[PDB]
Amino acid sequence: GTGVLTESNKKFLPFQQFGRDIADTTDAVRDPQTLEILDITPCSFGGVSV
Amino acid sequence: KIYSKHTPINDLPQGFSALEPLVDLPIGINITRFQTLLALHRSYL
Ligand SMILES: *[C@@H]1O[C@H](CO)[C@@H](O)[C@H](O)[C@H]1NC(C)=O
Repeated sequence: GTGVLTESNKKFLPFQQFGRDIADTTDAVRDPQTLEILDITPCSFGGVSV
Repeated sequence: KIYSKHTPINDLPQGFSALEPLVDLPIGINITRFQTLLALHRSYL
């Protein structure tokens, strides 16, 4: 995926890995190598009007 | 899949207590019957 990985304050349970929004799209990930939660946010984008 | 929960209570009680996922075991066998195991103590008398 393409996104920004940030620190999170979401209290994931030990079984929980992924995180999802209302769209059932990945919003957080728990890394196997280091057991920390990385919030995934899509990078900044917008429309350009001339 | 085994799910578990421990709930402090004062019939089955009211209210909600969601059972958290405890273990997923890759067994791959056919299961149609089950039985509970109890512990019994020797009397020594
Ligand atoms: C390697 O991964 C395991 C689980 O994925 C983890 O428990 C362990 O801490 C990792 N090793 C190091 C040096 O972080």
